[PDB]
Amino acid sequence: GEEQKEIETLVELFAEAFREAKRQKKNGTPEEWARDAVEEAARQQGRSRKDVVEALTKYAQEQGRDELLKRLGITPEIYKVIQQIRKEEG
Amino acid sequence: EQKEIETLVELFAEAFREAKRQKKNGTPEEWARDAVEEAARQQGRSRKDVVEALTKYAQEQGRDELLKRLGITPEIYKVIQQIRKEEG
Repeated sequence: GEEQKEIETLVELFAEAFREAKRQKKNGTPEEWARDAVEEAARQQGRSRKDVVEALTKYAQEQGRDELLKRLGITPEIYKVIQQIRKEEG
Repeated sequence: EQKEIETLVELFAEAFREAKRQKKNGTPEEWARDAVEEAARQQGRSRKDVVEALTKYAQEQGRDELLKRLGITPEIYKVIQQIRKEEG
């Protein structure tokens, strides 16, 4: 519905800004990038920062946590270690 | 095939929780490596079979399902929820 569309737009703007913040500030932290991205997506759509994390939370619950993570380009550390062991063994 | 992978994931998951209890100040990498060797020892199998079964389970069932069993929340989602707490 229209609510799904509003969520998708905020999620996409946040994921675009997060990937861009990671690119521009490579030595930053995931928290730094997420905070920049929330600020950025909020000013684009003309929404609050609360509205941004609201949508990200709704997206995670309705689509899955891994779905949001795929759009951010994030592999959880535990899988990074599983792939490293996989490479070590193989 | 399905039963073989779900049982390996079970062993790895409880070995991970166990390692996290025995090494509470350890890192996630130390726990995962302990659990891979643990599950391999329990079933008399190789380390490569364990992480392959993990990767296959994660691909068919999703990434966050294995993490739910580990009791691990990705760092980025702890960040999001921290911001949501602040905006509240």
